[PDB]
Amino acid sequence: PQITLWQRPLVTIKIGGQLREALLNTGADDTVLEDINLPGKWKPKMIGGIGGFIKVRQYDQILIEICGKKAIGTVLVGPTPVNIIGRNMLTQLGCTLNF
Amino acid sequence: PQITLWQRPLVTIKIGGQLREALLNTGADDTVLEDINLPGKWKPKMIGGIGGFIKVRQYDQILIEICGKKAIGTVLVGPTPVNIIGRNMLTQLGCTLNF
Amino acid sequence: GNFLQSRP
Repeated sequence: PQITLWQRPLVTIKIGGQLREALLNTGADDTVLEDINLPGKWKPKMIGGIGGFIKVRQYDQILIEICGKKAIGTVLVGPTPVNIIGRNMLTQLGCTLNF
Repeated sequence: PQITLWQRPLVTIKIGGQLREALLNTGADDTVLEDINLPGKWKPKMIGGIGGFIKVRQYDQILIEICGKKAIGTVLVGPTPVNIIGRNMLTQLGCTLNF
Repeated sequence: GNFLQSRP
């Protein structure tokens, strides 16, 4: 779908059986979620933004489903104020900016 | 222009005679710039992101030329790691997400 | 390099 930007661009995503909402964030390199819980091993990793750094869990090869379109890849889990779909996932949804 | 999200969506902005680069950021409500010097009155405001909160200078009714198309609106000036074009400006550029 | 930005 084409989406305008007068409203925060929130999509419903299905990740590990859990349903969540998340912002499509062109200003994010990675995908970061707060209120989720994933199984298996993870590597420690640190990311940053406006205000500095949060320490997160890096899970690899995680299936996510957004607007019922599937994508797989790195999902980060940590203290982010709101759920965020980053570019590593957006490229996979063939998502573009038009202006 | 249409643009893919395989590389950071950086654009060239002209703001107050100064040329800067900024990230087209659908994950941002507002427009924030660091390396910049605007003249005149401003009100303090606090904004937050993934790693918390920063105090910035809120300038109203500022003219930006972003990719040579013009917008006017609120620009924020403060310690942000990277200059971002938020949705208040992006909706002025008739900017959309497409997937 | 994840620049979420809201104003609360």
